[PDB]
Amino acid sequence: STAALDTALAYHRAWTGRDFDTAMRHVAGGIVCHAPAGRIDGADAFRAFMEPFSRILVGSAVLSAFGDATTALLMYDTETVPVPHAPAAEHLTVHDGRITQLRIIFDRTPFEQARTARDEG
Amino acid sequence: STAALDTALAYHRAWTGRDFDTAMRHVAGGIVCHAPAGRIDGADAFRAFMEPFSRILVGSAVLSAFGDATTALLMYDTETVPVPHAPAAEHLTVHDGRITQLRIIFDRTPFEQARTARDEG
Repeated sequence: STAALDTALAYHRAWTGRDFDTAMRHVAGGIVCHAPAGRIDGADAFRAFMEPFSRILVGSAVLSAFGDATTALLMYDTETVPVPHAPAAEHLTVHDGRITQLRIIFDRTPFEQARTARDEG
Repeated sequence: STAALDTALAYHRAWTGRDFDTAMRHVAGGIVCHAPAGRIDGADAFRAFMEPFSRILVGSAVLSAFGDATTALLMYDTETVPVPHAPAAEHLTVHDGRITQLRIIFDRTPFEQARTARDEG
């Protein structure tokens, strides 16, 4: 069974393509997201986090992706204006086609450095 | 085939247990490592990066791990003194029992925040 990975990649494709209503089809109402800045609960808060993220992306590529019947693990590169390469990894739990847990890891430092450098000159 | 994942987890176990000579058995002489601060080439430079890292770890747990014949993907939590939880994800390429490429993602921000806060009071 490929179910969880198929859901993870369908979500990822829609999210990176800024087709958010489609991406949110794959998100459980009670999703728990653990992200570098902290914990997010519920599809509404999740959307408020994911949507601005997708809109700073200007390219991406999946580097590695695996899963089984209920979990998936993937790593992808992203391109942004301030940071040329900002790779991320995600661990997803999926039940009946919906992501119920999502842990995402990426390095915030390059963004903070770009943002402080711009703002102080 | 589980070869790449078996190598990845054997490396991980030894590295987190501070058994570095054993961990380095699983590292190719010409390893290419892509880490948050940049690219590292060769087992000597890799050791100079991994060893100090292991020695700030005071606990860890594998959250997810998958692989096939030549690549593996894993995500693990770590505990440190300045940062209670610093999870990382690794994408490994493995040939004939040796890691020849390693991309690792973790968020440097909490460390930098702890380090600046300590040093300025």
